[PDB]
Amino acid sequence: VWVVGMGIVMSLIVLAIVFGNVLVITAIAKFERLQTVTNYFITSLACADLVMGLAVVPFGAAHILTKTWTFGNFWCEFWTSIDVLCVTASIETLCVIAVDRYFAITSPFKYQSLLTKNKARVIILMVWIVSGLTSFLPIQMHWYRATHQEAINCYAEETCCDFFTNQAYAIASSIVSFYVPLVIMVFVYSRVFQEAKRQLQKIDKSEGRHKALKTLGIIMGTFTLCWLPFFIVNIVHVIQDNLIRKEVYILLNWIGYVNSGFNPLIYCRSPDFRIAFQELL
Amino acid sequence: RKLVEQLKMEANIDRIKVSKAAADLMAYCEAHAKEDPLLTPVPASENPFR
Amino acid sequence: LRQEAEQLKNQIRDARKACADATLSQITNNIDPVGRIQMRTRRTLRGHLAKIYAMHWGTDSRLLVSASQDGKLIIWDSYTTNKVHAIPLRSSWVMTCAYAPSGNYVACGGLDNICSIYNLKTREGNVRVSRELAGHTGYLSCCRFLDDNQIVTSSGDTTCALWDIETGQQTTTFTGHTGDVMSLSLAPDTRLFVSGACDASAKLWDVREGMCRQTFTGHESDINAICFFPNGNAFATGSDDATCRLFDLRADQELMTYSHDNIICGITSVSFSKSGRLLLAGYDDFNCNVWDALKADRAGVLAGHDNRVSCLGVTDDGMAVATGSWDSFLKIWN
Amino acid sequence: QRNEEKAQREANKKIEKQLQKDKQVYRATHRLLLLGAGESGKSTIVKQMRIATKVQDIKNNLKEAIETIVAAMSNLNQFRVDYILSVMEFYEHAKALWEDEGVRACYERSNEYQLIDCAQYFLDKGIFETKFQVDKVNFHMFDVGRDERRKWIQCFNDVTAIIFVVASSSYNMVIRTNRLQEALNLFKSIWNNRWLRTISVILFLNKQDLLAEKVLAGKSKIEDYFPEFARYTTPEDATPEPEDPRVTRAKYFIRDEFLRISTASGDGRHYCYPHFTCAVDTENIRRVFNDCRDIIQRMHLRQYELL
Ligand SMILES: CN[C@@H]1CCc2c(ccc(O)c2O)[C@H]1O
Repeated sequence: VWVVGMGIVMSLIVLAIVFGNVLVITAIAKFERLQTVTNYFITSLACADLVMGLAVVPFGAAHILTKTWTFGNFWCEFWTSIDVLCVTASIETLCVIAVDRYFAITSPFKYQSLLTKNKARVIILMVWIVSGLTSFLPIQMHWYRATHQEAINCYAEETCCDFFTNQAYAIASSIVSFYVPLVIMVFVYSRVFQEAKRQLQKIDKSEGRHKALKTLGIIMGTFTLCWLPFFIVNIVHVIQDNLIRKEVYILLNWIGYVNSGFNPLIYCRSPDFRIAFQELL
Repeated sequence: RKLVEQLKMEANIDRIKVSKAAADLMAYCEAHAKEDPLLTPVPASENPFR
Repeated sequence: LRQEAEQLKNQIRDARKACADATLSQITNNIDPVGRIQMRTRRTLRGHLAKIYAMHWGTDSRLLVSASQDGKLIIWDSYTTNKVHAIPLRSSWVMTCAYAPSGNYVACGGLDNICSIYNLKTREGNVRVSRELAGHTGYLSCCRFLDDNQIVTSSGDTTCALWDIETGQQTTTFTGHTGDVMSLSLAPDTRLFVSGACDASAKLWDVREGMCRQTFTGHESDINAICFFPNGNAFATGSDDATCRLFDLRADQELMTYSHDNIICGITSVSFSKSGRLLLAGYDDFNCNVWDALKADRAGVLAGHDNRVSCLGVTDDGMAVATGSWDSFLKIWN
Repeated sequence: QRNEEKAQREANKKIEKQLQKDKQVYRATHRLLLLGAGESGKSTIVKQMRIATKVQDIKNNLKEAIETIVAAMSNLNQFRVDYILSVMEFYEHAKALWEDEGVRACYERSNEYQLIDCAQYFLDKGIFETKFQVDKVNFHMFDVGRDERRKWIQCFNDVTAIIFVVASSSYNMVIRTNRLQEALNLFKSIWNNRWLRTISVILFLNKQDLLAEKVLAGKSKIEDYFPEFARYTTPEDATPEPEDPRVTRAKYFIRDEFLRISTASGDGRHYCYPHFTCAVDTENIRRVFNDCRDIIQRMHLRQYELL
């Protein structure tokens, strides 16, 4: 009976993520006013989150509930490839949004000339292409698959499939997906918070008669608490194969997945998005 | 001075009954009601836009 | 001194009261209502830089012209969404625009206290200034074209004037209004025109005489637009306060007041339909209402813009109405 | 008939190609509206930021000032005054004027009649657009001025900031409300405007040296015109220069008088940048750039919910 509750919860999570991503994408596309240079990044993020939630979350739920992958090996190959592609695209889109905020805040005059609709499309295409090259290309060509004897049988077997990868690919993939973006956004948001503190100090001095800390804390803590455990265990299992258990791996993978569902709430709190949401419904 | 002259000039002007003006206005509106694409739905083929 | 003027004003008010016999709503109570009117954006026209104030449908109903702070006045073909001409502006500000009945010239006026007339149709397809009008102290509120040679302008110096472009001088000047005039409209017969001003007073002028034949001061706040009934014997104004009013030229007083409890914003432009049944009024509440001229009710709501609408115009053919807002998105609505 | 469609498509393509560069240029530059009051000295700031027939114009301004002095005398060398009153050679006649004790007192008694300050000092002895670039950033400033209705103010909703030039030394003036309190009312009206919902103000307090000159002398008491100054005391924070404490207290009281309405009326997207500008200070150009950078930065902080 415990399986039924978990399946219901997974279905509810998938439905919520799909609904949130669809609402964000529709709000971005329908209204011309909402369409802005910084909102093309939000559109790309919404598309990636919708693709992930529609494709891999239901398939992962089916795999965990049934405990057997009824589809073919090539289909599971494509599923893993699209999963890693969507995850990398989402995290890199958060990093690009952080970079855009840094350019908007640190150098206010340079932001208007630097960021353009053509430039936004170019950078979005570049980030999607680099996510593809980092994730999808090695999966199809079969580089990642485990060299050790363990799980070679299940890679050969069509009934069941679990992620067992070479230690080489795991480090680079995790790095490019999470760790480089983590450092980039941490430095960016540290500088942004420093600028906010400076502005607050100046306005307090001039008037003579914090809020940004909470917003930055949310924007960082949500991402960190959602994803960092999964990528740290990704680093550590290839080192010490006996360190973890499979259930821990799956639980942290799904808690990382949930970030895509939470993210529309975090990144679409602007008044224009609220107006679009209440206009659509 | 100038305002006095202007008001004296505009003081003595003939006035028609408001009922007559309303009747003429509504008669014009009803007479030219048919030839108005906004008042009655425009034919799809006749509409230049769509 | 002023006692005679006050007595004459009181006598004029008493005469207007005596001229009243029955209200317009009482007469029109028998007529059937127009009903719910649904309109949608058949064509949206984008590509403009900044907020706009002005628009004037061409007599051919094909060409449309709009102007913004971008320093460019650009002519738009309504049917095929093509920007036929893009005319840069010497002054960065334009508060009005006009289209010649012949369509040869296009007029633009701005805050630079100088109105400019552009020759849209030239050999080799080059648009250049034909004459720039002489200084009217203050921003040119509105400009219209009686013919290809004469332009009637309004400005912040509380004076309206009609100018001959060949001479470039003031053929006649209409003076005597307290406040800054902000809008005007020319009658279809072109012999008469009225001017809406900031002094809460709208008065009719005679082109040949040069004297204000009648003065209407029904409104309480500054009025921002005025348009003629298609019959030519009545005109309606939009004011800063929510009320809009329709005046009868022969009855000399205010016929009907257009107002609703919910609306509290200002009114920017007022334009009549071809038949005159629907009084299309813009609003500062980011939308516009297609209000019925006779029954004085809301026929339908009409909201398409994020910013406040800034200009309206019903084509002479009557096919559809265009509206311009500050979001630079000038949308034509049928 | 397709040839006309192709021609219109090509024309639209050319127009869009030009309009792309036009939009880039428009977004590159920033707009500032200068709402400097009459006789506030906005010309000095504009000249400082920017940095014969003009001599004839200065002579005409001196003649106008002499006529204003004669009118003030009426509101209270005889043939020379009649020549000038009649004027409404001459140079020598003008030199004869202002030599009498009464005209010198009228110059001293400037409260009755408004006179040009720049011309008066030398006497004893139309929209304007300016383009100035700072740090490779396109700044492009405007002057709109004199209508009480001020309908053109609602037009300026795209400018980055409104420079409000006012002379703090104008407290002593009397007109029918002193010009300083009239400028306070105008600043309040600009601040409490529905259309100016996202507009900041960068005001300058000119004639601060002349303000000190008036404050040192006891001819006009601050409390006589502004009673609240008597109870007012210097705030704990201060920016002293080299100036006597009384001058600093008066200047800070004027700054607080401007700042009170601005701080009370609006929170967020509505900030005030008081600068004490001297007559010959040439750093005002950099101050405007810093204030504009701070305004854009604070607008971006207000966006994204950081605040
Ligand atoms: C088992 N599911 C996959 C396995 C590997 C992987 C994931 C996410 C991001 C990555 O960069 C990865 O390499 C997980 O979603």
